Amino acid sequence: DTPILTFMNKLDRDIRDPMELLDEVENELKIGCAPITWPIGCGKLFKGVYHLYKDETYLYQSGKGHTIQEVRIVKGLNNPDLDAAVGEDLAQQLRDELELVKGASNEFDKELFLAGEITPVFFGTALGNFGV
RNA sequence: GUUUAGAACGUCGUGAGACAGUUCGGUCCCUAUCUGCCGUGGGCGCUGGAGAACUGAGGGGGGCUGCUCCUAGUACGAGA
Ligand SMILES: Nc1nc2c(ncn2[C@@H]2O[C@H](COP(=O)(O)OP(=O)(O)CP(=O)(O)O)[C@@H](O)[C@H]2O)c(=O)[nH]1
Ligand SMILES: [Mg+2]
Ligand SMILES: [Mg+2]
Ligand SMILES: [Mg+2]
Ligand SMILES: [Mg+2]
Ligand SMILES: [Mg+2]
Ligand SMILES: [Mg+2]
Ligand SMILES: [Mg+2]
Ligand SMILES: [Mg+2]
Ligand SMILES: [Mg+2]
Ligand SMILES: [Mg+2]
Ligand SMILES: [Mg+2]
Repeated sequence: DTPILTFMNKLDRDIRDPMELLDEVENELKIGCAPITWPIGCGKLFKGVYHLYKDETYLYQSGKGHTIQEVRIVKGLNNPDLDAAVGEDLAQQLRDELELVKGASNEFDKELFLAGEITPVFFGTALGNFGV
């Protein structure tokens, strides 16, 4: 019963719709999950990640995966600067995706983590040096 | 290179000589009349004469392409 905290690697290339991916994890291999970061669209249009507990959002520039890049933050969910920085292409999907996952999934508590019933995730991309 | 006159080899003929056999040497002229083409002028015309600036029927010129980087090690692919 060691603790475990997954990390959805290889987010640059077209992924399965992440929500069923989370459900497939927390039911096929019974561990139960609770995300910490949610990605703003995937593939050719993966733009940034939205932290859930820092309540901000980051941005990702491709082809920089050989040095630590500087973070650009658009802090605040409903801040219209985001909808002008990602676009209603994905923001309007982000809002209801969050409000569909927060209600229907679990939250994070360290003590339950240190027994193996809740594992937080962290989305990101290894070649993009982004989620690490 | 072939295709004259000199000379030697192999082969053929008694011989002069001969061989799409080989080998060394060996005189290549022309001031452009007409058509054609490239440039550049004189005459007359265009409806009184002269100095400039245009329009544009038409015609010609030009049109080649390699490596590198971003998108991206993405789509595709079990991987390479
Ligand atoms: N775009 C992208 N590709 C990735 C990323 N991480 C891994 N890959 C893919 O996987 C390759 C590297 O695989 P690697 O992480 O070394 O695998 P491994 O687990 O060591 C292989 P083994 O199971 O034998 O130990 C890359 O060349 C690429 O094709 C990532 O963050 N982004
Ligand atoms: Mg001759
Ligand atoms: Mg002779
Ligand atoms: Mg001589
Ligand atoms: Mg003469
Ligand atoms: Mg004639
Ligand atoms: Mg002539
Ligand atoms: Mg002429
Ligand atoms: Mg002239
Ligand atoms: Mg004239
Ligand atoms: Mg014309
Ligand atoms: Mg022409």
